[PDB]
Amino acid sequence: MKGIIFNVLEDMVVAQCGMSVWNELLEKHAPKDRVYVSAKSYAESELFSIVQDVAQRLNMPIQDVVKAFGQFLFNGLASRHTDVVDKFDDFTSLVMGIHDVIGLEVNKLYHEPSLPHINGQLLPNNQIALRYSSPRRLCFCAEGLLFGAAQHFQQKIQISHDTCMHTGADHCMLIIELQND
Ligand code: HEM
Repeated sequence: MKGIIFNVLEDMVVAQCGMSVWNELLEKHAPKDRVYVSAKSYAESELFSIVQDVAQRLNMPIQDVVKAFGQFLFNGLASRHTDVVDKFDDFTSLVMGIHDVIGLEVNKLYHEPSLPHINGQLLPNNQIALRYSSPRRLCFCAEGLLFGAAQHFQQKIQISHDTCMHTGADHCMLIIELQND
């Protein structure tokens, strides 16, 4: 438990460095007294430092770790909001439906303010254009999630994240393409 985001990640660390390290950087950073749930607040702001700590332990760049957590995050989630997934018959529908159906669905589950700005579209050459913009700059995760989704549905895609606010552009551009286009 403890934050759905931190929950899936907690498990991932239990597999890599183990629960012992998870508690070491957590108790050092996050509170040992305060306990959250897979439905309570989940300030990602703290995550960044967490994915960095563990990254220092795996001796991997923070960008490669966060990316991974994104993939894992889609997996475990498909278990939580599974009913919400069984609404989409394919990877594509999910990409053009993200904020729309999934977001809408989330709102029904809980109040919540507003989800990041996400816009998807379909292309003729079996491609899907996805636009992701958020001040959290968690874009790296975005890719991880998308890549994971496809895999779940036995699909092999490629995401070209050329435009990235990291530069200062209007937003992030994630071009997707289906294998054997
Ligand atoms: C491939 C599909 C999905 C994509 C591409 C996606 C992408 C993202 C991204 C990148 C963020 C914003 C992080 C940020 O701006 O800091 C996010 C947050 C979130 N997503 Fe998804 N998501 C997907 C599916 C879902 C699913 C499985 C659920 C619904 C059950 C969901 C639940 C959430 C929640 C609750 C947050 C946290 C919001 C917050 O803490 O501010 N997403 N997602």
